[PDB]
Amino acid sequence: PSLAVADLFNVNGLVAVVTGGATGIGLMMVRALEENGAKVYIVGRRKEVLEKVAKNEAKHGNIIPLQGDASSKDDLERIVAHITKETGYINLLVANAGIPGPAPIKMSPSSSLADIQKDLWNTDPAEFEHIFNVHVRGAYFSFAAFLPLLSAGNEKGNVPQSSQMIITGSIGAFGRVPLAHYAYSASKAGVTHMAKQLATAFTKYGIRFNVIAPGLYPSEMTEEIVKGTHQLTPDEYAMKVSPLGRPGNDEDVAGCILWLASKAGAWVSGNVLVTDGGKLGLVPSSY
Amino acid sequence: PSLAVADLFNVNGLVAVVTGGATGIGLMMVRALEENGAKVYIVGRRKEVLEKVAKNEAKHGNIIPLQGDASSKDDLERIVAHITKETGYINLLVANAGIPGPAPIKMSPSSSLADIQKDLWNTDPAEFEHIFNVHVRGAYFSFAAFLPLLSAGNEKGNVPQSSQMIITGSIGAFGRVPLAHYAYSASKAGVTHMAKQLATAFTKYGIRFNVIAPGLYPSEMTEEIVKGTHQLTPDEYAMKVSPLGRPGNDEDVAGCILWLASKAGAWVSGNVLVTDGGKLGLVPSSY
Amino acid sequence: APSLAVADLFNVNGLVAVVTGGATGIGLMMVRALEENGAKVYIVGRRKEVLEKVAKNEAKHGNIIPLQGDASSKDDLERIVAHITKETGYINLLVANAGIPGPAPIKMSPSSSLADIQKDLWNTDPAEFEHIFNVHVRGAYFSFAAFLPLLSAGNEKGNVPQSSQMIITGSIGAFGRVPLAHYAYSASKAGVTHMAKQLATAFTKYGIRFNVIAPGLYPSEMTEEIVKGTHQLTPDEYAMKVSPLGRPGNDEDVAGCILWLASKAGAWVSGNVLVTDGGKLGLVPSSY
Amino acid sequence: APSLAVADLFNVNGLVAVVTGGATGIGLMMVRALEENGAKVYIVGRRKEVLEKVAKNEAKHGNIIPLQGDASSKDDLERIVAHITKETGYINLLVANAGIPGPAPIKMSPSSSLADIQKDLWNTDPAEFEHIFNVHVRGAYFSFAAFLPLLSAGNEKGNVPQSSQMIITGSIGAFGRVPLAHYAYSASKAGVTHMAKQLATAFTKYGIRFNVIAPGLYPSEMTEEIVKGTHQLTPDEYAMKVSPLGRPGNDEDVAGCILWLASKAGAWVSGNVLVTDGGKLGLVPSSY
Ligand SMILES: NC(=O)c1ccc[n+]([C@@H]2O[C@H](COP(=O)([O-])OP(=O)(O)OC[C@H]3O[C@@H](n4cnc5c(N)ncnc54)[C@H](OP(=O)(O)O)[C@@H]3O)[C@@H](O)[C@H]2O)c1
Ligand SMILES: NC(=O)c1ccc[n+]([C@@H]2O[C@H](COP(=O)([O-])OP(=O)(O)OC[C@H]3O[C@@H](n4cnc5c(N)ncnc54)[C@H](OP(=O)(O)O)[C@@H]3O)[C@@H](O)[C@H]2O)c1
Ligand SMILES: NC(=O)c1ccc[n+]([C@@H]2O[C@H](COP(=O)([O-])OP(=O)(O)OC[C@H]3O[C@@H](n4cnc5c(N)ncnc54)[C@H](OP(=O)(O)O)[C@@H]3O)[C@@H](O)[C@H]2O)c1
Ligand SMILES: NC(=O)c1ccc[n+]([C@@H]2O[C@H](COP(=O)([O-])OP(=O)(O)OC[C@H]3O[C@@H](n4cnc5c(N)ncnc54)[C@H](OP(=O)(O)O)[C@@H]3O)[C@@H](O)[C@H]2O)c1
Repeated sequence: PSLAVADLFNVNGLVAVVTGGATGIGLMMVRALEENGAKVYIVGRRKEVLEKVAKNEAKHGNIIPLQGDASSKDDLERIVAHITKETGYINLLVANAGIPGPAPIKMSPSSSLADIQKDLWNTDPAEFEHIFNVHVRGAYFSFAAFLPLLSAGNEKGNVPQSSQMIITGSIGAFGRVPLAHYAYSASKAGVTHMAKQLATAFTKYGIRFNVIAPGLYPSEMTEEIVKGTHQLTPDEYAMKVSPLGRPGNDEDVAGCILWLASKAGAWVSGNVLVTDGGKLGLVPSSY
Repeated sequence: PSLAVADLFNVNGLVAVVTGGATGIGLMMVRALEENGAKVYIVGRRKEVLEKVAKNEAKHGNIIPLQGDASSKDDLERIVAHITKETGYINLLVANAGIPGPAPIKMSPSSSLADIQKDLWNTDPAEFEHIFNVHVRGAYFSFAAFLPLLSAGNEKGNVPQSSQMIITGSIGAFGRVPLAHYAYSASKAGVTHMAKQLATAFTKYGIRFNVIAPGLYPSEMTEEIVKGTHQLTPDEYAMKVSPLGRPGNDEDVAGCILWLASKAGAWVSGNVLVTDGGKLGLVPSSY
Repeated sequence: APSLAVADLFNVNGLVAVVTGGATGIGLMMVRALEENGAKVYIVGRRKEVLEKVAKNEAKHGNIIPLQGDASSKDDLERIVAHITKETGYINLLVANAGIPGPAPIKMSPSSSLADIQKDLWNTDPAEFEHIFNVHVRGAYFSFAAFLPLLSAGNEKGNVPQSSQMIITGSIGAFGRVPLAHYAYSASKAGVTHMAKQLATAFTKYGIRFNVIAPGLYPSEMTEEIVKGTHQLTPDEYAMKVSPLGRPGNDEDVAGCILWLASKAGAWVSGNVLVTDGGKLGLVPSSY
Repeated sequence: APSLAVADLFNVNGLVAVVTGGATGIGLMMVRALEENGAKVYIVGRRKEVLEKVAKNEAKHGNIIPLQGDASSKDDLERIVAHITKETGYINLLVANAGIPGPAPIKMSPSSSLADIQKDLWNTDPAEFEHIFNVHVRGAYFSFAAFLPLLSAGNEKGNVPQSSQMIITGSIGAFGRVPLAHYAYSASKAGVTHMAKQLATAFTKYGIRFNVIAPGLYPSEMTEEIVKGTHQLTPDEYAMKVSPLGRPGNDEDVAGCILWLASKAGAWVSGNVLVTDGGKLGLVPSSY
């Protein structure tokens, strides 16, 4: 019953997998996990980027890059086989990979309703379709693929906490003001619900499910939005970014992932972690 | 300020469109709407069924059958053009079309976890992908297609209530026990959220959005589940069907659609109508 | 019979109903629609002279029976139930609509320092607080506890095909995260809304359905002033403080809700939160 | 500095905290982790002798300062704030953890008639009701109103990089729709949970973040009996009344939550409901 931070929150010997682990939020996660004792497979579509981050960003050489398309049912099969070969188990799957939606439907006070349909109808049917394959379908099959590996990590018992899958949702799953496209938000709402359904099914089998629901974070997606923020009256930053007056950072993400992956988070299943800076309390939502 | 039921709840002169209007729930809607004064275009993929129901089921000959694929962006364009030709406006779009998901992942107490992945991984990637095109993408483009027609119904002013789009969700959007496949539920959660986002955007433009969230109803999907119910201890019917001891019926659906489409419902936007017989209160949910 | 006709579906002929706060504001619009469309409606208030006017003047068939009582007082409920258990023997529908406004709201004007806003916060009286909760939550609980035999009897007399039912007037303040009243009002409505979902979970299996009506802005005795104030609002503020449809609610809106849920149309509804808000909730920070 | 190291991220060195109910059960596990990891922790209870034991015996650095008071009493709060305003001058973290169990729960056994279940329902005492709401909701409000200067001061002293913060111990009973306690307990927790979201909406812009910890089953003074009872449960009932992970919570679980939200790790969290339930909520009817 040692309550020291270094004992509670370390992830020594934890074997983790992070899709989208080489940029933005996913990167801040693997940097937190590896610096504090873990072996973190990062899975991306760009073999570079995965490489550059495996070297350079590791502090102990425990970022193992592993190229794959987390939405492709067959790339998952080859990625699982490899990790079954090289390691035999994992303890933590983090479904963080994500795309931005179709272009947002712009509604400027000087847009007629006739113009806003022009926008609405232009949206391409194959995009708004794909965001759903990455965010929802892709999460489902990621779980289906690693479930033996996750079941094995419970048997090896290298960590006292249960095997666990974390899913990067969005506060867009609750924010009712379409700041992106209705498809990003709708897919995040869909994956957030599926996550609660999986915790309902599979916690009894010893695989806990949790959702991290981020506000505004500097990633490759938000690169431009973050640049734009520098041009906002305080009262706007406070409503579009955070009333605490900043977007999130490495340490914020480090706290979340380290809390839920360690023994501290060993009894958490079905939690939606809202790390938003307080933004959700300021926009119309359903949280 | 006449408060008589016949004055409040009539839909005389209302021009409505109901996808999936020729079977199950959608049928009970168009029968309620047409019997009480409306012109109801029913849109389906089977030209028959739409026909059989246009004759036979109408009581005033105001069911106009109109074949189309409500998910196909191009069939919507031809359906809109036709209704713009023949009528010029609509007052009410009802996105009721729906498919059942992939086969549910069965979890029988005598299934090992090794077996339940076998199930989970078998799910086809093109199905769990399509339910999302019908339920979410298909709803979006249905709104995008009829938005001029809905904007016109506000101008013709044949009814005092605003133009309105209703979307048939599901209590599966909140039920956390996967009674179907995680994709049905996840798509319904996604469309339910998009509906709240559209009410947030477009009520100010005079198009109200509402969701009907049905429990167990005798349709073509539930045909078998309803047969199976006859074999349940009361305490099971009460938890899998309704603690009131029956599934829903024509009059239940008639009440919902007639309430939200008439002047009675003229001030409702953003409501999720849960017509479930009380089931949701008995299963793990997030409502 | 499968009559999908408005006059057959939505009539409340022979329905015996009880409406607390039934003589002003929202509660009045409910009794006027229930009685006009065939019901016998007991209205329960404390101001007996207000009940008598409504019962004589607002009825169209003389079926508003005024009956003075304090719906929060456990002992007034006991005497009210008895009168009905004698004069009538059963009810089909209990409507817990009685409500008070909270303590004074905490003013947060852009030119208030945080030092000033505590001055406000701390001034709130502990009894106005502890009191809004007795009317809205405790008062609803005991109203249900008192009428439960009468509600169980209405299932036996079977004068209506729908189950016996209790409706509770909550608020969109149960989900709205910007307090337009005191944190006590909103917190009590959130509390009663949840208790209502818990009662539908318990008691639908025994044939008493529970539902919540969650109103936006409605002209009542509580909102009178706020409604007067609305007349000085840019369209854009009005669309956000009131409704993007450009009006507050009215008799017919309330008539639709209560007539839908009390009739055979609503006979299969239990655990629904009916949000009749004009779309406001979609515009303010909420948790709906 | 961007030290992504557990000892740098999650330490609470120099944090000045206040924990109501900090001498038993959950509140104790919080102070033991805050103090062991570097904080000065005022514990506020009514039983002064229980505060003194914990402060002498459970500290590892002698930084548990016992301080008797009634967290629901508006006037005891006034005297507590003053002591701290003199002895210390600021706080960084207020934890409203004090709580009571409700009235006796309404027993609904399969062999209870509905006539019997009203007997139960109506027996509930109007004061036990009106009282659970004063501790859980009213008591939380005035605790915030009292410490708001002290919380505003901790932002100025800047002994920690994170904002001043108030945490509120809610319950998964705020979402669980099957009442395992009285409808009053659940309804008060739902009410305080909502007020907490409303306060984060108001006061994060002024630099006081609000968050809710929502516990499942934890061994405290309130749950002692229930925990004893669990030892006679088929695995399947235990998985549903307790947790599908097969245990109730413990010191380390609570330590993780409070240390995550009070440290620099949690410095950007406002409006989060932390559900630490072992997965129970996913198994019972809920509204989360
Ligand atoms: N940043 C924010 O403010 C914010 C807010 C709310 C939610 N989120 C969520 O945070 C998550 C992370 O995105 P981010 O913000 O960190 O943006 P980012 O910097 O663009 O990271 C996205 C990552 O996803 C990977 N990825 C995308 N599709 C993939 C696939 N099919 N297979 C494997 N990897 C794939 C990309 O790697 P490749 O391109 O090499 O494949 C990329 O590294 C997303 O789910 C996003 O929705 C972010
Ligand atoms: N019944 C229940 O218990 C229940 C419960 C929860 C939710 N729901 C929802 O209720 C809605 C109605 O389904 P139902 O229960 O009435 O089942 P149903 O009897 O099978 O009705 C479904 C209808 O959808 C139509 N449809 C499907 N895809 C379409 C498309 N792309 N374009 C046009 N029409 C299309 C079908 O017509 P065609 O086959 O001719 O195209 C069919 O008439 C669905 O959204 C379902 O998810 C039902
Ligand atoms: N008006 C709105 O816009 C609005 C919006 C959201 C929610 N609501 C809710 O609607 C309800 C009130 O409706 P309203 O706005 O129409 O209020 P109102 O015009 O002020 O009338 C409320 C009625 O409650 C009665 N009442 C109060 N306490 C009572 C008690 N202990 N026993 C018996 N009767 C009692 C009052 O009659 P006596 O004083 O004579 O007893 C009064 O007639 C409350 O639940 C309120 O929160 C209203
Ligand atoms: N234990 C669980 O499993 C669980 C689950 C969900 C929620 N909770 C919540 O956790 C909180 C209680 O934690 P617990 O379960 O550990 O309870 P506990 O063991 O009974 O201790 C609660 C503490 O509250 C203090 N307290 C009560 N009223 C007070 C007041 N007016 N002023 C000051 N102190 C007061 C008591 O100290 P004195 O009596 O000496 O003042 C006591 O030490 C409540 O909010 C409860 O609803 C607990």
